[PDB]
Amino acid sequence: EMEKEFEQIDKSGSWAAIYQDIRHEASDFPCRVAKLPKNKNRNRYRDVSPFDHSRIKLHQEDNDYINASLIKMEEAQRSYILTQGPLPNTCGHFWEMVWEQKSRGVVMLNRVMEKGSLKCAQYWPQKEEKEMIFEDTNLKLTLISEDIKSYYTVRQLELENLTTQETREILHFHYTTWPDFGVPESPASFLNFLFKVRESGSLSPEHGPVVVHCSAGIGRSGTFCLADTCLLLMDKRKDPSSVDIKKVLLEMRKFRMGLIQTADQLRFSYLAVIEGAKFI
Ligand SMILES: [Mg+2]
Repeated sequence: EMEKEFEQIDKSGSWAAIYQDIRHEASDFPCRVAKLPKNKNRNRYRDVSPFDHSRIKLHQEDNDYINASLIKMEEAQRSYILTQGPLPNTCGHFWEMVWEQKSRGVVMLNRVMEKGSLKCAQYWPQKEEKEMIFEDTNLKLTLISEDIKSYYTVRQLELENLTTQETREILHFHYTTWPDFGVPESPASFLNFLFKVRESGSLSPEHGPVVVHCSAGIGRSGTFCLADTCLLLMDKRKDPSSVDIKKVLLEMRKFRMGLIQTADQLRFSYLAVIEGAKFI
């Protein structure tokens, strides 16, 4: 089991050697286009960049870059787009992606301000009456409804393509309670939040991939996907004890760098899969 592989790592006090192992074994691939000098200001971080093979392109002749990777999990029949938190210049690109990738849910795992700095642009409308328009990508975004809770908030949003007059219902699943520092004491709210996303159909293949982000789109986002996928694979396989988290993490890392930024988040992911495994 991992229940008992986990308890071994605690007692041996060896979490950061495990996590460092994952780092060394991890895939490295080129990020040529992320690093073109014209996409400088499309990136929040000089050291978080999408691999070329797995990057999302914008359908437009001008410049097709966005900092977003498609994580494709063959066996679990799950796909995700991990991306950075929209910058003020990239909110339109962000909704273009949502539009073009035919996504149903956006999963956001940061507050707009954390530790006193801005971690993300306010990329969505706060009031029904005051809708956003992205002139660069000819999109309208309207807040239809909003349902706020202890550990998370959900929003019904309407996304109109102004070029073509078609509109679409996007679901905004905001996890609002990840602490500024470290990780949650228990993984129970986070799992709860994951199930709520699941319940919406936003992860299901009737739709294009969910778009998941924190500020960089690798830390908390990684945990979300890794926990979701590991549990699905636990549901599917003849032998559930066979799912290796380290193996699944390294697979996910073939598609985006950096997934799980700390040994804490790793412990936490293990943890959330084990606790999540008892709702089963
Ligand atoms: Mg009002």
